[PDB]
Amino acid sequence: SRLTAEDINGAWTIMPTPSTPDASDWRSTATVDLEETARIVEELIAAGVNGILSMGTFGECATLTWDEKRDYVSTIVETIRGRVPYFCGTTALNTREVIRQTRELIDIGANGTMLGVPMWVKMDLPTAVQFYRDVADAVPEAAIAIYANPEAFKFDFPRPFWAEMSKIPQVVTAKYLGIGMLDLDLRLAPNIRFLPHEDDYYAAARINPERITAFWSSGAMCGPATAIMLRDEVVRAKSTGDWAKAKAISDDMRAADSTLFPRGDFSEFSKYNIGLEKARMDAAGWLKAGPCRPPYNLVPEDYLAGAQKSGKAWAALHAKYSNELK
Amino acid sequence: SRLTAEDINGAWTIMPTPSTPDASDWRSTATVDLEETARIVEELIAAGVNGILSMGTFGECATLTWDEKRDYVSTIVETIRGRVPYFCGTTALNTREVIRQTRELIDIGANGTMLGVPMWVKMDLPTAVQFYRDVADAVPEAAIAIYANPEAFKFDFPRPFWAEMSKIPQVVTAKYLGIGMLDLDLRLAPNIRFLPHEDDYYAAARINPERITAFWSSGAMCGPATAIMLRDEVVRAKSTGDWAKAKAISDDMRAADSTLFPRGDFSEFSKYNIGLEKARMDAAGWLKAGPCRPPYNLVPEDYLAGAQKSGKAWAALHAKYSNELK
Amino acid sequence: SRLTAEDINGAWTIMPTPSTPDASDWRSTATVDLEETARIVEELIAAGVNGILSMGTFGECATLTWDEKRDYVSTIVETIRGRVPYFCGTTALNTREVIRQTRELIDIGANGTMLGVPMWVKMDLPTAVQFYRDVADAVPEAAIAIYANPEAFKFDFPRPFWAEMSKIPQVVTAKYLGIGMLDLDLRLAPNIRFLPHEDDYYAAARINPERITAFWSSGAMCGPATAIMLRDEVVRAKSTGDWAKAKAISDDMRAADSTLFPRGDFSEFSKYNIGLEKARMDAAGWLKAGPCRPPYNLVPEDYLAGAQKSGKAWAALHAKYSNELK
Amino acid sequence: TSRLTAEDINGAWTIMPTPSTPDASDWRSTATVDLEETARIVEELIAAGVNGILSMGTFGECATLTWDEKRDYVSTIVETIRGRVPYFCGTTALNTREVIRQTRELIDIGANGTMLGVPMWVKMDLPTAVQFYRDVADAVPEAAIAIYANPEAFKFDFPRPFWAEMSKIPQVVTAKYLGIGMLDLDLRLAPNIRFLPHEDDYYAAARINPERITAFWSSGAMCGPATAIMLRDEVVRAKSTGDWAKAKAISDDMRAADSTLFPRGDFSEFSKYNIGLEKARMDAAGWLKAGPCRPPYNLVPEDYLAGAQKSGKAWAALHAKYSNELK
Ligand SMILES: *[C@@H](C[C@@H](O)c1ccccc1O)C(=O)O
Ligand SMILES: *[C@@H](C[C@@H](O)c1ccccc1O)C(=O)O
Ligand SMILES: *[C@@H](C[C@@H](O)c1ccccc1O)C(=O)O
Ligand SMILES: *[C@@H](C[C@@H](O)c1ccccc1O)C(=O)O
Ligand SMILES: O=Cc1ccccc1O
Ligand SMILES: O=Cc1ccccc1O
Ligand SMILES: O=Cc1ccccc1O
Ligand SMILES: O=Cc1ccccc1O
Repeated sequence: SRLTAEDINGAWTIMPTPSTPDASDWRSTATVDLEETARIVEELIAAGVNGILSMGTFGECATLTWDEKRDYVSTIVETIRGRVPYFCGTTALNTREVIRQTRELIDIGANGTMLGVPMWVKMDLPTAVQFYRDVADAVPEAAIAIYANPEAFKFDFPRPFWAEMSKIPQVVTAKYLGIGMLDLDLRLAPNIRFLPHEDDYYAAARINPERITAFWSSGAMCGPATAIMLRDEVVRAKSTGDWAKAKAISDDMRAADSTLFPRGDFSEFSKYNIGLEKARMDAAGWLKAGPCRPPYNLVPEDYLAGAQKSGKAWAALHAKYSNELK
Repeated sequence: SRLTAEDINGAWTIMPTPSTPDASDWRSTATVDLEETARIVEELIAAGVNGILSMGTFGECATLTWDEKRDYVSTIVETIRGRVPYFCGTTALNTREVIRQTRELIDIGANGTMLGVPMWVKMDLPTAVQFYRDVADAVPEAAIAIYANPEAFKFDFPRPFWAEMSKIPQVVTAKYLGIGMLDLDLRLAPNIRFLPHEDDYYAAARINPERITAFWSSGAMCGPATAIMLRDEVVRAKSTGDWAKAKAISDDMRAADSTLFPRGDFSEFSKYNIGLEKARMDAAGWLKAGPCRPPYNLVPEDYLAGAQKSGKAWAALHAKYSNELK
Repeated sequence: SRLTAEDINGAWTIMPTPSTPDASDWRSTATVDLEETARIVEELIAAGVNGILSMGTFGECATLTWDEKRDYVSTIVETIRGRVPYFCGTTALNTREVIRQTRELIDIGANGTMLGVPMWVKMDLPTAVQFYRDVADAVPEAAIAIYANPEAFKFDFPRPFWAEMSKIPQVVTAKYLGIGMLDLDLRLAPNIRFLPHEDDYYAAARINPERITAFWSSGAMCGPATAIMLRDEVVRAKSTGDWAKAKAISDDMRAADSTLFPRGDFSEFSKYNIGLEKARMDAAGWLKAGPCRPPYNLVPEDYLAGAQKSGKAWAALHAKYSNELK
Repeated sequence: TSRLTAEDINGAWTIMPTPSTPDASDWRSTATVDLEETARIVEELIAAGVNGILSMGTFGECATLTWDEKRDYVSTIVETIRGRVPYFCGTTALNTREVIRQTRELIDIGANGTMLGVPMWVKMDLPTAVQFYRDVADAVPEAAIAIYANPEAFKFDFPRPFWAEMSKIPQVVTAKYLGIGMLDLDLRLAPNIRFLPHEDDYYAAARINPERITAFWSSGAMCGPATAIMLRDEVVRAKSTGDWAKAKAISDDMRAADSTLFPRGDFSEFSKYNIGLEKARMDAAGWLKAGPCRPPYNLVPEDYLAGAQKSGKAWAALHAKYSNELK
């Protein structure tokens, strides 16, 4: 009954935490738009998404209050009613707090936690390994998705880390970034379903068609048809050997993303991860992500425009692929 | 009335948060040794310290539970009974949590908060400036000490930031690191008492003897007589023009610190800031800092040994200077 | 007539610059073992290598004198006698010096230059683009291989740079590092043959089997049979669709490389790239790389041991795959 | 002339550019050094009372000059100075043998020393860097050495233990030093070296250690040297009287003049455009003609150039003000 790596296939969409209009103000106390939360979930299920992730960086795990988090997760779990797997996010400044939060949110009904590492003090390899072992020991029923983001969490999630995570049965998946070492990490970590970012799924699926069956998406929050079409066409390509349509969709996605990162730079992107993702979603018009909670509520205008252009581009793909789905 | 920069003078000692023997275990609750806490406070006051700071990096602001912090601050306040100023620490992942914590700990009776910036997402200049404005607006009774540590908080606390902080009345001081730009920062920020690290106090006090009248010390947790002697001798040097004795103390301090940083690297020290400072204090034998709360409870044995040697060296200074004091 | 991208296929092996016994001494003036140079070239040709690169970082382009370089290239050119393509390396501190060297080495009979960028001052995108345009304009008959090493050259060779290089006809190939963005770079640069590192060839050829027909090898300097076997088996996998044997070879290569990098870290490897590669080659016993020219003649002993072990592992692969080719 | 000592290095040490002809950005050009402007600059600096001349670091285009250009430039400087003030050439190169070759030649022409960074294609570690400088000093025992301690250019960060090692090499008499955060300690570790802070840090550094910190390096002097001369003179008087206010005010003026030089206030971004920004500043100040940048470093974003030009104008304004205070 605890999720397994084998159960993780297809399109895994990361949803934001919708905010109320006053959410940028430090005086506000209940800034989660719970009805927009429910609406997003039902829409994602209806689109055919395989699983839902949440409460990473752009999902504002860092900036929600604890009451906000419990209300958000409660609404998601009530809406899903067990139809698709759901991961909350419980990254925090220390092990004991992560355990506390993970227990409560799993109890409310999440299947797992998408989890980075404590980042006030930069972790080394043995520290990070111990940290995930501790969480899995404390909350054995929780599945774990490693949130392998070095910009946010400082630690760089190196090859030997993956070898160690593959020994922890609760660690079933990873929100993975660049795929330069995917070939080796798959070999080191046979028990983990590695999720590339949607734009890299095409390449990664070609490297290892047996293992690479799933990906994570934030572009889906601008309209999920694109990600659904990618998933479907890659399944087809694996069967027929004809990768041309999968390549065409993947190239479209890359172009849609081409203006997102300020000056092409993930490090500059990472300073504005929240505002840029939420602005992109706002601009696409598929969902209302809303204002960013403090302190990350200021984004330079030219960067915002890049994100908004990207949101329009993904909306255009959603309309194109909605028709191709029929 | 709220502490002013003018009132910040002399030796400001940063105390750890003493641990019980089980504190490394994620299963433990109530890991603060509150009696050792009280005993340290009384010893610091008896030594003649001007002010007490706490709950920075090595003070485990990151890894204490909220109940632990409340108990710790309560014990400190009851012990001090208003005789020296006291800063708690309330750095957290977002502005609302910082505000919440700061209000409570000030209400218990701390005079101010030693505060870095939220660090899951790296802050830019306008974000950092607005964050400190927000806290000051929200808790106008709290004095603020800027905890200007780029390794921990990613933000690098640049020149223009200091100019902005000088416009916020609550910002009375800074826990400052390298003094390469202290001359300019002093000009940009006339209203802030900049605290160099104890080892840099000699140089900084010669640069600007009118403004640089105070320093921060962790070495005092290995025996405060060194820091007290430095303070007293600098006051004398500023009056006589004879800096020989102040220089010799300051040079002893740098030597005592020479084995602390792994391979002389601040970045490598920063990965083990908690464990190395605590291990040094344990080794010096002036107080019992105790085990590190999870996750930061693993330190390479070579690095520990440098820390221990530094601890013994500072204990030797304390012995030497205790005799010169009386 | 100048090489084209279409003409670049199979195993492209990077040769060191063999040194005399006294080569680590600044007093020495003629440190290239020209007979070992000739021997290595004929052995690489006999093994069936497709082309030869030289005079990158471990090839000691930085530390050879000009007379040494000319003598080295003269010996290579006269040994090859037009049988396989050959690239010299002409990276230098400024455009004029690069041009002067490129003209003379091409005149002697190299087909092209493996070229990084001037690195005293870190280059930006338009500066780097102009640099390569200037070299191609000055020496129109030289093929260029982009040496895309950010550690050495500071510049990071971003996506827009590849789009620009594809417009320069002389730019036919790239010595490329991590393949995270290879899918996109191939799309942005249709006219370049991108050479992944031998360990990444498997994944890269699976990503794009039409475009990725070639790779670069330094492991071949420990015995080229492994690289020739990889090449041949990838050709067969592309035709049959059965990748298992190519995968086995590739996995073997990565295991042989697993001790090369100090602490698994490319940046720490990059500080000792010369001494580590040359020590690895010396240990494998296929060729005599010899001492490193000053200043890069000092390598920590444990790092050396890692490289020697890698050399032994690669030698063992060469003996294994020698038999499978016979 | 016996080799320079640290004790002989005092006052304002000005770093000169390598003046360029109008066609100097074109890779096709040879002889891009304006040798008459070179001579003129030297005589103007001597007339202003500078204590020593440095050259051929980063903005001095050590990386982008040809060898023939360097020889002509150094020959012109040496015949112009005619022994009146000490002079350092620059011989940083990609390897030890090339450094040695260039250093022997330029010393032989008549420079007193070399301002020397480390080979930077491969990032050096501590023992590698120490042996490099030992090798140069062994090879060219009559050259004084100025350590050019620039981590951005040279990758190596010139750590504390390195300075303890350099202090054992008699040839190493000075350092072009950057931020002063560890100056107090470096002085203690390296008793035999005259550390030169940047002109803007001289005030602070001289107050930290007035016995040891008697000299600084200046690129601002290339915009009009009166400011550097006045700073020098006023710090000498401050050390004697204990009244630092006038020295403080000049220093504060200098920092203000520098406030727009670094793109976004960032040393690392300035470092990408070190040549073009320094040379543009000097061109804007109008005291000398630095001229175009040799390839490849001939492209600078417009916004950044503008900050450099504003800085040049501000330093020209300081020169005019302090020229009047000098009488
Ligand atoms: C995960 C998503 C970010 O880490 C990220 C990474 C790469 C491209 C775009 C985005 O948003 C998260 O924010 O939880
Ligand atoms: C402050 C002290 C550290 O940030 C620090 C910095 C430099 C040397 C030693 C120490 O501990 C804190 O941990 O609160
Ligand atoms: C090219 C090869 C190096 O840049 C390098 C990169 C990665 C792994 C191993 C090696 O040698 C050269 O040194 O010319
Ligand atoms: C030395 C001067 C540069 O490295 C530098 C550093 C800081 C401010 C300004 C300048 O020019 C040189 O370029 O030779
Ligand atoms: O570098 C950032 C990044 C983000 C998502 C996927 C691949 C990447 O390289
Ligand atoms: O570089 C680290 C550092 C830490 C505390 C004080 C001064 C310093 O330079
Ligand atoms: O990024 C460094 C690197 C080095 C060798 C091979 C592949 C790589 O990604
Ligand atoms: O960090 C850059 C820098 C440049 C010149 C002088 C002092 C400095 O800190």
